[PDB]
Amino acid sequence: AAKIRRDDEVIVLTGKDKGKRGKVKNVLSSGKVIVEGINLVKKHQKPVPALNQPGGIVEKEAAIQVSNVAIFNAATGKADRVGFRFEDGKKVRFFKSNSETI
Amino acid sequence: MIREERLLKVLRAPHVSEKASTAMEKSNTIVLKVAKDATKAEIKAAVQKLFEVEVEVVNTLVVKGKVKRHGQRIGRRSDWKKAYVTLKEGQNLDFVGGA
Amino acid sequence: MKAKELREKSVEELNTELLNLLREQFNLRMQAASGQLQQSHLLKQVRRDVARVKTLLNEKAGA
Amino acid sequence: MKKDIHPKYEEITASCSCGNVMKIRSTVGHDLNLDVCSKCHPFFTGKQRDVATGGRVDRFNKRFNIPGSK
Amino acid sequence: MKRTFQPSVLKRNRSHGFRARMATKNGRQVLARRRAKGRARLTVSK
RNA sequence: UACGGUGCUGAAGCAACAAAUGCCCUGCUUCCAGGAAAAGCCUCUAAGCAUCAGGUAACAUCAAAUCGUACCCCAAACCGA
RNA sequence: CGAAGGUGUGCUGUGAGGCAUGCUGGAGGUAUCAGAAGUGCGAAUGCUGACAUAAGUAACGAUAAAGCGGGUGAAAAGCCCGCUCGCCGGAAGACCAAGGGUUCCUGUCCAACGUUAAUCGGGGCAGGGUGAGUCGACCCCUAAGGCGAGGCCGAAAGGCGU
RNA sequence: AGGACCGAACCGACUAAUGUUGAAAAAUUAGCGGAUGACUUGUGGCUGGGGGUGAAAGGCCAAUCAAACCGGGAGAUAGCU
RNA sequence: UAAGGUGAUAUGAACCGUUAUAACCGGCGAUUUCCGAAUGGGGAAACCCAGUGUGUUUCGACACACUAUCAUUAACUGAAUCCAUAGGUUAAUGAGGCGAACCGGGGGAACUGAAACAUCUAAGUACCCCGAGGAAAAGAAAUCAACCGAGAUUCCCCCAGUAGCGGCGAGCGAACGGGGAGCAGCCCAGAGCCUGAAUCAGUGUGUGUGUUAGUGGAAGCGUCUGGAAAGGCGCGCGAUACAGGGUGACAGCCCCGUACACAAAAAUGCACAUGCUGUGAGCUCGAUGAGUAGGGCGGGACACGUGGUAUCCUGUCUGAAUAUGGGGGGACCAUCCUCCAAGGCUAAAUACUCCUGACUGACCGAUAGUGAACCAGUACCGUGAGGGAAAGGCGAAAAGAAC
Ligand SMILES: [Mg+2]
Ligand SMILES: [Mg+2]
Ligand SMILES: [Mg+2]
Ligand SMILES: [Mg+2]
Ligand SMILES: [Mg+2]
Ligand SMILES: [Mg+2]
Ligand SMILES: [Mg+2]
Ligand SMILES: [Mg+2]
Ligand SMILES: [Mg+2]
Ligand SMILES: [Mg+2]
Ligand SMILES: [Mg+2]
Ligand SMILES: [Mg+2]
Ligand SMILES: [Mg+2]
Ligand SMILES: [Mg+2]
Ligand SMILES: [Mg+2]
Ligand SMILES: [Mg+2]
Ligand SMILES: [Mg+2]
Ligand SMILES: [Mg+2]
Ligand SMILES: [Mg+2]
Ligand SMILES: [Mg+2]
Ligand SMILES: [Mg+2]
Ligand SMILES: [Mg+2]
Ligand SMILES: [Mg+2]
Ligand SMILES: [Mg+2]
Ligand SMILES: [Mg+2]
Ligand SMILES: [Mg+2]
Ligand SMILES: [Mg+2]
Ligand SMILES: [Mg+2]
Repeated sequence: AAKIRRDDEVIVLTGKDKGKRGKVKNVLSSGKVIVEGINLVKKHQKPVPALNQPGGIVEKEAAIQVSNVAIFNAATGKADRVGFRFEDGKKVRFFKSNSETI
Repeated sequence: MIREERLLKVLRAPHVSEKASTAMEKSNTIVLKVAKDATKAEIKAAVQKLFEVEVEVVNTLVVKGKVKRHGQRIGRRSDWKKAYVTLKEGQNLDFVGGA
Repeated sequence: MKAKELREKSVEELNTELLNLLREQFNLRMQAASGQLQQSHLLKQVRRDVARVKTLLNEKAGA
Repeated sequence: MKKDIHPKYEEITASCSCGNVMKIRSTVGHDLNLDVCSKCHPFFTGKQRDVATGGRVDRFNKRFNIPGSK
Repeated sequence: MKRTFQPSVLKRNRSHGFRARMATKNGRQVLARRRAKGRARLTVSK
């Protein structure tokens, strides 16, 4: 149920955000889903062999997995996944309404 | 039929400890830890041949282990082996040691 | 060899990554991890490679 | 103990004092052993009596054949 | 005093230890009563 | 000197007497209850060998593999929770 | 705009109980009517868990008792150093087998374990540590006894044994 | 010489005290009997439950014995509590 | 099949991958140390030791392969004795061990009940032991019925808790006949005519399906509350799908799916259709199951406890007819009717569940439900067989608390 390749200007149907686009993603089957949609703050203790404290805490691999609408030249939504003939066949790689790739 | 001998990989890295190097002061006898089924005779050639050392006679041991990493229940053994080779003062190795 | 690249001649010669092609692994064999300089790629790609070539033998020879 | 021909042995039955008891019993048959084949040499065998006759009835030799295919 | 047990690891297996088990009729069963029937990780020694 | 110990150096180093349940002693004496076995070892030949191989001795050399070896052990490491 | 469960209050019924509601709680709960039941415990020297009581009581394991000065440390009667003192010495010493299976040595740490304190330990976590042609086991040999080709027996299992 | 005598080790348990939620599920303390013998002990082996072993007490057969322990028939049966 | 990956506690590191060849899933294959039937001898399982070969050999020697017992056959040998057996060697074949229930066979308790207890009961049960299969077993009348007839075995309903058996106590307990599930019948006991067509066993292949990965698959907004919307309100759309689960609360339209339609290099279950091999078929004339049938004695099985007891079986002693002969028709006799024993084979309905997939439950929800939701048959306890626990929850997400 992976819905991203190298970049997916997603939205945020729910999750403290309205529709903040993003990247990274990395959604999959056994792994996570991280995008600027969310981020937080609290650094972790660093005893000093070396100051293993670069410092600065914000998002790392913030939550929010699948269930996220991807980019569309217009508004939002537009669930992808349709399927086309030939054109690789390594994946349906199409789009709802009219479009395929961004 | 060719002898299934690990002509090369019979041993592995050297042990290394307090006895290490201080043992070298004795007769340039270094340790190195070989695999279980070693047989000194298989070690002799192992070190001299290919690794250019020209040693003579060994020792070899065994040794086990046993610990407990996580909280409760989790424990084991581990085994291992020892070796000491020798290396006559004559045939050296242009020793691969330093500080 | 690599993959299909492996199917060619019949000499066990290629099957010598152990001799003078393995001594390299021997050095970086000291635990306590000593040797962090840069691209310290001391992962076993060669031992996994010993098979394949260890295979094919029969492919041509017997089964 | 199995009688080579017309094979038989230790069947079990019970006793009867008519009054009280049904203690289990056990049978057996008959040991004994003779025979000597007039077609080669005296091969013998341990057989029951009612087992000897039978053979000696019209076998005696026409019966070793089954032991062939023991 | 002398508790009822004492040691000896060489006198035990000659009573229990699959050679002592498998050698006996019902004995081979003892391993099945555990291994097969049950699920004992390992049970047969001193 | 780290306080545990270390490197160097280093005298005399014999006689007399006294003992054992240890050794000569798998002995000697004696007794009745009359006191394992098999291999090594020595030797004798069989079949076989039949200028050979083997045998004995001297020395020269190679080989002697593999496991165990830490510590407790009349006890705080074993049998008694 | 707070379900269940938990804890108070008021009203209500003949009663087993019902309702409303304040507080806690963080998700579900079920008028009515009908239906199926693991349907209601104080007792069974009842099962399981938790907590009392006695009570800060007895006891701290041989009556071979220990004193002092330093050191370390948050703290020393107990640990390290030192001088005394006492105890064992056919042993309370030393070595090995049996059995145990890292308890050995070094560094560390003191929660739990040490019948107290613990900087100390056979405790925790790390490392290190047992080197053989002559010692032992393998290995030749056989004892008691075991197993046992074929074999003799025996409903089967199996017993005996060259 | 001796199932001889006094007596340690070793083997055993006649007496008293203590212990009796013990140091201890049979011991400690002071005495006590045997101590070249039907002695005593290490290692391993052989006898299996109605069976073994027994210088005999129904004693011993793993803190269990007028019929061991474990699993089963089993939710035995219980006019009793 | 793919945009992501090198299982988990397990991150870190070093890497592998990305508009046609990482990783993952499925098929086939390769490798598969050692112990274990264990199989070269041995053996306190994971180890000790050996014989015959082999290559390399830096030519020292070492690593690997085979050498268990037993049976069928064959080949070679070869005693007491002329031969001849016995016995030895070899080779190929197969067997051995392990298993959940169900199945057949050998052996076979007591508690308990009878308010005691010996007949009897529990019960052919528990247990032990042998053996085989996806099923076993059974099975084509020497059956039953009554003078009409039915028609192998098997299982279900009923006859009936009846007839009957029984210290006629306890208790045991049918069948005839009737309704159903499901249905096939054939071989040898032997010689010709024809002659490889029926039909069986196993292989070959070809279609069609089943399975062992998969592909696609619909349709949401705005606003209010809120930390979070699926929730309240308003306006829409899909529907052969509104099963279910997930998603910071309760979502048909966000995610996975869902109906529905499609899919296989290969590997195979199974159908058919026929090739090959083995098999035999159809018909004329023949035969037509003896230590057996019966019987004495002793036991057992029949619902049936020897009874007035038929029928079946056999340890022991006997012993017939061969077809107008023989068996049965519940002591026995006559008559009548019925059926041919002493050879064998056979699918289905029937039994079970170690295990695989799908799907369900007025089934439990953490001293409940499996002993075990969790690194449980673990820790522990015992010499041993054997016994055998406890133990789930932060949160929406670690934001697990820099300082
Ligand atoms: Mg030592
Ligand atoms: Mg005690
Ligand atoms: Mg009480
Ligand atoms: Mg006090
Ligand atoms: Mg008081
Ligand atoms: Mg007081
Ligand atoms: Mg006091
Ligand atoms: Mg004390
Ligand atoms: Mg330790
Ligand atoms: Mg110490
Ligand atoms: Mg320690
Ligand atoms: Mg050694
Ligand atoms: Mg024997
Ligand atoms: Mg005397
Ligand atoms: Mg005394
Ligand atoms: Mg005396
Ligand atoms: Mg003994
Ligand atoms: Mg006792
Ligand atoms: Mg019992
Ligand atoms: Mg019963
Ligand atoms: Mg009871
Ligand atoms: Mg073997
Ligand atoms: Mg063997
Ligand atoms: Mg009674
Ligand atoms: Mg899909
Ligand atoms: Mg008629
Ligand atoms: Mg439970
Ligand atoms: Mg709870």
